[PDB]
Amino acid sequence: PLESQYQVGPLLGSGGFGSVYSGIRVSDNLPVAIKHVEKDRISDWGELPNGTRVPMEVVLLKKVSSGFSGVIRLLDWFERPDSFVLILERPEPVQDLFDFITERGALQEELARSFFWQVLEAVRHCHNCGVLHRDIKDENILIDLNRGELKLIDFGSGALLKDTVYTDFDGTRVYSPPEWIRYHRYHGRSAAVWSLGILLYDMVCGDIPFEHDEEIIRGQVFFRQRVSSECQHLIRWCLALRPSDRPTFEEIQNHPWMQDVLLPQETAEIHLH
Ligand SMILES: NC[C@@H](NC(=O)C[C@H]1CNC(=O)c2cc(-c3ccnc(F)c3)cn21)c1ccccc1
Repeated sequence: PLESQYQVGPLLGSGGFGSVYSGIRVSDNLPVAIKHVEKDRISDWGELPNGTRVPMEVVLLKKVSSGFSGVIRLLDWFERPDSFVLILERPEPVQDLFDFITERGALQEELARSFFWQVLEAVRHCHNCGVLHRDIKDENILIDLNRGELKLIDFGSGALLKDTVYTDFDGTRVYSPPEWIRYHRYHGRSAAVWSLGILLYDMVCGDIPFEHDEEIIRGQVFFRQRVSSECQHLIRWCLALRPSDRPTFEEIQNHPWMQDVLLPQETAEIHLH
């Protein structure tokens, strides 16, 4: 019933995460994305309410689904002899944040504020649903160019949220915290806040602040573009070497730089159209 239900379009991307194709749901013409992942390549397995062994991404995406549009929606999934296929809602027109930044350079602060705020709302929703993403980065954020809404994608490195230490990690290394680099140990929320600091620097400077393990461990931030004192302060706080020196999500969103965010539609009108 997979090839019956969907018309497959072009390949959108492929890499460590699998292969993702553009698609259309035949029944009603809904734009979709079709993600294929080989069974051998699946690092983390989970189990459904009725106890079926699936990729962790399937478990996690079901835990987050609801009216909220900050996280990509899982529409369906299929098992094959050597692979799983995931059907995801696809915004149209769309561009990932990595490509958007590559083309436009460093983002104006007003725009970064709107985008960052929306990423924070999406991550908070994940956590509230018991889900930890573990790979927050520009490549995992899609921009709905008409409505100015961002969507978090790719939960294939994620895990159930817990309060004890994680000792496994398969997300993106240059967004990973110094405690992972040094000790192979981290806690969920504080590691997430570190990756959010990396992301915010990326938005306002047009590139990530650290390339090497030694730079992550030193944690010394240098600004290559003109960035406001308040934005610099928030970034440096997110990037505190000691996990307990990092702000809570509440503290980030109450920070002075985060006041007076634009609504998504205002953001599209001013910055995207
Ligand atoms: N290099 C850009 C490419 N990114 C990926 O394929 C990343 C891939 C990583 N892992 C995923 O789970 C995943 C889902 C999607 C996706 C999801 C929903 N709509 C889309 F258009 C794309 C895309 N991803 C992309 C091209 C065109 C539109 C969107 C994205």
